[PDB]
Amino acid sequence: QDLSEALKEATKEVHIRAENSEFMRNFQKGQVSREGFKLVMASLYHIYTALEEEIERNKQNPVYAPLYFPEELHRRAALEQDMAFWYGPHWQEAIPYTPATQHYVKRLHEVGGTHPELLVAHAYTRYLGDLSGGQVLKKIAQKAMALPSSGEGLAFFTFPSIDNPTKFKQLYRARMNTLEMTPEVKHRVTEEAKTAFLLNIELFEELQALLT
Ligand code: HEM
Repeated sequence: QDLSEALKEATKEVHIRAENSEFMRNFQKGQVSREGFKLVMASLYHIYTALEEEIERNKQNPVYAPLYFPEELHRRAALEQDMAFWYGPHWQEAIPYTPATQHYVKRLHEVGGTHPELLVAHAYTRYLGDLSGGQVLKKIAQKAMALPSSGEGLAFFTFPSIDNPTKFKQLYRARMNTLEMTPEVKHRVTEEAKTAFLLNIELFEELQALLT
């Protein structure tokens, strides 16, 4: 069984739970406000910063290298633009760093520094989602908060280097299938993907509570 199919199969159940989280459920209803949106994007800023730091650390490592797509996928730069938009010129010392966000970042550094063969699970979970449901969320956000079609405030959801998200995802899945695979690595990569999804769910549950 190809890794791409193993991952989709392994995370299909938890994905349902994730997309139905209270925060996401509200977001999908169009019920999303500046306060809540700023909290989640600031949290993603920290998460992608950690993820991409570990990707750079392991860019030449065979267990990840085939999936090294900084130009097409990396979100750090985009998130910095969004942080300046939502939090202003000095967003650096204004943005929050919640406990659940810190927990996610902690696991990312553990994986990147100690278990790099599992990094693919984290890139898969975040990037492929951004190119899927994230695109629907972008449209909901624009309508709900009156964000311009020009993109300001939603740079994170925009991929100027990817003409067709659907085609790119197919390319990415194919590339994941070229990674050196053994039963041990395949088993743990799918388990780590489940963990990645749980870290996201816990983040959303935390943000929803903070807003409430
Ligand atoms: C806001 C609720 C969400 C919606 C509407 C949604 C919807 C979708 C849709 C329609 C697909 C299928 C795309 C395809 O076949 O190419 C998809 C795939 C995916 N989503 Fe979500 N999603 C949501 C939340 C999430 C969350 C919270 C995560 C985890 C950070 C996530 C990660 C993924 C991943 C990793 C895939 C790719 C699965 C695969 O092809 O193997 N999604 N999502």
